[PDB]
Amino acid sequence: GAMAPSYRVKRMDIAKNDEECVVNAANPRGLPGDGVCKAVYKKWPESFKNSATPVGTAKTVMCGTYPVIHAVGPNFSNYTESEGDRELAAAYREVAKEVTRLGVNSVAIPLLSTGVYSGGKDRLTQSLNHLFTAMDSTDADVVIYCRDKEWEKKISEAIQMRT
Ligand SMILES: NC(=O)c1cnccn1
Ligand SMILES: [Cl-]
Ligand SMILES: [Cl-]
Repeated sequence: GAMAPSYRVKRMDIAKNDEECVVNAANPRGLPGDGVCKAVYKKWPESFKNSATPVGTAKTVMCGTYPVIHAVGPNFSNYTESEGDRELAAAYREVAKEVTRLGVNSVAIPLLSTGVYSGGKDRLTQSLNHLFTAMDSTDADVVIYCRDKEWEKKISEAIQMRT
C-alpha cells in the first residue's frame, strides 16, 4: 500500500501515466476502439491478447510486467439509466479487486462511461462517485486522468471536498 493513500487528478493522456498500472476504458470485445481505449492499444498492444470481458467486469492482461486492467463500463445508448448505473458501479468494484490482487501502490484510472459510452449525458459526478465507492477501501494512490479543463477543476474540487 501507499504510506498515505491519496486521490489526484491530471489533465493529460493516460498512456503517459506515472503509476504502477493502468485501467483501460475497454469495450467488451477487446477491440482497439477509440479515445482512451485506442491510446491504450497504441501504448500496450500486447495487453489486448484475450482481453474481451463482459459489461460490468474487469480483466487484467500484462504488457511485459506492466498490468493493464480492462474495465468495461456500460454504453448508456444501450442500457436504461437504472441498469447502466448498476453495471457502472460493478465495473469499478471489479477494478478495486484487481488493484488489490496485483499489490500495486498506485493506479492510473479514467472516468468510465463519460465519453462515447455516456449516451450524450454529463456523467462526471455519477462516474466519479462510483470510482470513490469502489476505491476508498483500497490503499493504492489513485490518479484520475481527464482531457477537459472544466472536468479537471470539477474532479479536483470533489477530491478536495472530502479533505
Ligand atoms: N473524462 C474526460 O476527460 C471527459 C471530458 N469531456 C467530456 C467527457 N469526459
Ligand atoms: Cl498529453
Ligand atoms: Cl466512454
